[PDB]
Amino acid sequence: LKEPVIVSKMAARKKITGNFEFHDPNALLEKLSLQLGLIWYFDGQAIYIYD
Amino acid sequence: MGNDISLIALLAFSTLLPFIIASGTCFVKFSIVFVMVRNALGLQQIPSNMTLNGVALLLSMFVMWPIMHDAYVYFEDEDVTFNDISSLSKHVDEGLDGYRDYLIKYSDRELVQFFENAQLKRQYGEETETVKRDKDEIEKPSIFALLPAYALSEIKSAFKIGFYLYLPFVVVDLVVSSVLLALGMMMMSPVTISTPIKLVLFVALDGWTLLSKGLILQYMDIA
Amino acid sequence: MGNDISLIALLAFSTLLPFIIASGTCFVKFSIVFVMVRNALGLQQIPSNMTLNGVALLLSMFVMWPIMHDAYVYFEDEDVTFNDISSLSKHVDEGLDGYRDYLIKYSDRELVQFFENAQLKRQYGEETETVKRDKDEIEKPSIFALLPAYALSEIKSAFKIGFYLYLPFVVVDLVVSSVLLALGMMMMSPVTISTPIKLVLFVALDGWTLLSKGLILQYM
Amino acid sequence: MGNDISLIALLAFSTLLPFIIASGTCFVKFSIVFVMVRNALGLQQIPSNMTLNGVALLLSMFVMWPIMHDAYVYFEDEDVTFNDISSLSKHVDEGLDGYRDYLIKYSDRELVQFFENAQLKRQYGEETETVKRDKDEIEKPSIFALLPAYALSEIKSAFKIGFYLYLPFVVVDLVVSSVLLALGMMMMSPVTISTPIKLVLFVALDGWTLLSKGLILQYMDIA
Amino acid sequence: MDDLVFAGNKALYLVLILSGWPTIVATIIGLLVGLFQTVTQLQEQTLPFGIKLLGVCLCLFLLSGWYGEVLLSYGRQVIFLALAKG
Amino acid sequence: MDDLVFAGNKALYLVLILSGWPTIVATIIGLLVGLFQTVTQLQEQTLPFGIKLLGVCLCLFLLSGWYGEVLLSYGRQVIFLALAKG
Ligand SMILES: CCCCCCCCCCCC[N+](C)(C)[O-]
Ligand SMILES: CCCCCCCCCCCC[N+](C)(C)[O-]
Ligand SMILES: CCCCCCCCCCCC[N+](C)(C)[O-]
Ligand SMILES: CCCCCCCCCCCC[N+](C)(C)[O-]
Ligand SMILES: CCCCCCCCCCCC[N+](C)(C)[O-]
Ligand SMILES: CCCCCCCCCCCC[N+](C)(C)[O-]
Repeated sequence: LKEPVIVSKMAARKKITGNFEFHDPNALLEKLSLQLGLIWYFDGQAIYIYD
Repeated sequence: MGNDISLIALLAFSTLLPFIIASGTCFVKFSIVFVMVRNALGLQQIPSNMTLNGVALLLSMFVMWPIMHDAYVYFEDEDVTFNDISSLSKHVDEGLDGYRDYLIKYSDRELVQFFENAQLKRQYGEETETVKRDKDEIEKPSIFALLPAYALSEIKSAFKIGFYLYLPFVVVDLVVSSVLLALGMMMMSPVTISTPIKLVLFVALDGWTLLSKGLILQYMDIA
Repeated sequence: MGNDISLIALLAFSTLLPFIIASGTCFVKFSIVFVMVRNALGLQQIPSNMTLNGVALLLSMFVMWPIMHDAYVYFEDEDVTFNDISSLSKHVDEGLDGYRDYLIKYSDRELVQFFENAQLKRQYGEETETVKRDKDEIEKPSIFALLPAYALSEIKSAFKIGFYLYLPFVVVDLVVSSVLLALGMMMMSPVTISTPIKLVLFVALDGWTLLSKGLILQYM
Repeated sequence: MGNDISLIALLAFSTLLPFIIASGTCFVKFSIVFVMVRNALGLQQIPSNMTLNGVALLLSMFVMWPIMHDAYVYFEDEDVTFNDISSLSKHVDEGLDGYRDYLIKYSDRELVQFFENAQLKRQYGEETETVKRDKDEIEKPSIFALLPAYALSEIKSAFKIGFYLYLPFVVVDLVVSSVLLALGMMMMSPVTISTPIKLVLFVALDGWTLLSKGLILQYMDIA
Repeated sequence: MDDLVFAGNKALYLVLILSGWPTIVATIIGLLVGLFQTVTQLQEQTLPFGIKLLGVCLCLFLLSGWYGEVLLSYGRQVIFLALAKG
Repeated sequence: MDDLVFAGNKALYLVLILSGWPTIVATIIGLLVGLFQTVTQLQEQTLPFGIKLLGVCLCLFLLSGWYGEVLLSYGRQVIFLALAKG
């Protein structure tokens, strides 16, 4: 992503496992947001992720 | 103070302190162990309860002080001011975790969960679970759930220690009574003779030093 | 602050609160049971009453919390319109039914009905044929009838639990006395030999957890 | 009168006074010794505890007075007014040295040092090691360490004394039984005869005078 | 009250069988050592006590595991009855 | 008044009745075993205890019921005498 990522302590209680690729971080981020129920934003400096 | 409600909360906590100390701190253990020692030695009046409790309180102070200090240094920072209810609430919550850790280290989770499910009215209060699934339950558990579990978990521990401490003296009693029967002095009560033997035995072991050290070492570690 | 006579009523209630807890809540029962455990183990001063009561008070909150929450949201959060004596009286009374039902669940009918008739004081000395031990109800007894019947039921339940708790420890020490009389050692008292046995028996049973769990399970 | 905070400190001290006397003073030793003597003579109600503790409190007052007087005179002195926190705090500290130096003679070095090690801020690795020179370490360990070590060492030394006090009466109790068996009166309880012998022995020995004198001699120096 | 009847009767039965075994052993040893003194016509107070002590200690070393099983079983059972109604 | 005297008398009377049977059997067993030990010379002393424990427990089993009926009837009686005045 080339950006620092901030994750809420409510979201950080969810878990994941598996083998992943990061060919296109933005698209992967969107798919996982809708599969896990996250919401995210970007202010130009850091990415923020919440439940 | 900068906030009247902060002031109110601080004074309330200061008013409840002695019941928290008596119900959520190692004082629960140390208080009991010394009284069991006195009973096993067979002494009625001496030392005084307030002597024993005074020592117990001093020792517990060392163990608990690091947490109090951490929380004070955390809370006295005015470095951030709060946009909203949730931001404040989370800031406060994250401060208790130094205490919450200590309770969760020593209580036993099956009670904690049982109480959690009980204060919620959920599924009529108790129901079966087909599946067993653990959900980082360490961070979920409310302090109002943790406190009783800690209390019971530590009372039991005290009884265990007292059990072990009784055995050596029981040996002395039965031995004295048997050698008096060997002499045929059947009328004479052992307690006239067995007591001093117990006294010198404890003095030679230096039981107070070993006992006090070991109690602390269960919680801290020191060179 | 709304109506100030409602303010006076709130401060009054807040002042009486500890006696209501002490006489109309399962604190009554938990407090007794834990002290009897200490007596059955034969310990005179440890754990402190400060500790035992602290535990009992905590546990009872779990049981009572569902009721206070409902009463709060019913009275304070909901704005409502009411305009006369009868409408207000009915509104207020209806809020208490959540607690009333708990008392009637844990109280004994013939005694509650006796106190009701005693406070009407009507035609008094009414006979046992004025009653026929009916079973299913839509009666709504007074709370001043329900409180003491509750207290007097809880106490009896506690005594009953205390009966069973003594038995194993009674066995444990008559065995010790009999073995000491099988030997010659009749000059020596059992107590200093008997106490540690009771302490191990109790920890092996983990009695504190079984007690707390089972006490809670009755009210679920 | 004076600094409002100095007033608060004086009143707090005077509120905690009886727990200090009960936990960090020779009263601890004398209280135990007298009760043990009563048990050695085998009396369950004579003298009253209210008499024994009264005597013990008076005897302790002599030993403790000179320190209280010296510390009082040290603070009732207009000599200076203070520029800074470090000057004031070191002036305060230099006033307690008389008491600190009383506690140091009787607490035990190894236990004291263990408690001082216990207070230091925790570290994630085991704490960084140190050795410190005598003017802190020998001369000036902290009072929150000295105090419980004192209490424990005093209790121990008290039990030790009680042990020696029991021995002659144990001798009596045995001899008298053996003589009754030599006369064949096997069924008579020997307590009925041993008790008065014990009393005779104690009055002819004048045990109260000896105990009261020697206990004071352990702390005072009299010529 | 079949529950009170059961718990009360079992308490006494347990006292009787828990205590019986040591006293039986002690009595049989007592009789045999009392006899041997008669056929030998040789007499002292201490020999029977000395042997009885060993006999009872062996009895306890052997049976004590079962004493624990029996007491735990009864301990659980009475608690469940006390809190059975709910 | 006479109710007081009557109730107090009855208390002693019930003590006597209930305690009487166990103490009788413990006496008879004491005499028989003591005689037997003179008829054949054996100097044991726990044998009486071993037998009389079984003797007393057996009759506690037998009388367990009548004991509770008597005490209930007495309790009801004295509660009536205390409260039913008019
Ligand atoms: C008078 C007999 C006492 C025997 C011990 C009674 C049970 C408590 C202690 C042993 C418990 C069994 N356990 C857990 C060690 O296996
Ligand atoms: C082990 C000695 C003490 C045991 C006490 C048992 C009390 C039982 C009380 C009920 C007796 C009358 N019964 C059997 C009709 O219920
Ligand atoms: C003379 C000692 C009398 C002890 C009475 C209790 C005996 C049963 C419980 C202790 C059993 C000890 N054991 C055999 C496990 O080591
Ligand atoms: C010297 C007499 C000591 C009697 C008490 C001994 C401790 C209780 C027995 C613990 C072990 C119980 N057991 C054998 C079931 O494990
Ligand atoms: C050493 C035993 C002393 C027992 C004294 C009490 C006797 C009554 C026991 C309750 C009635 C009989 N039973 C069998 C139910 O226990
Ligand atoms: C020590 C007196 C004799 C033991 C019996 C004491 C009364 C226990 C209660 C009796 C209850 C009778 N029952 C079961 C019919 O209700």
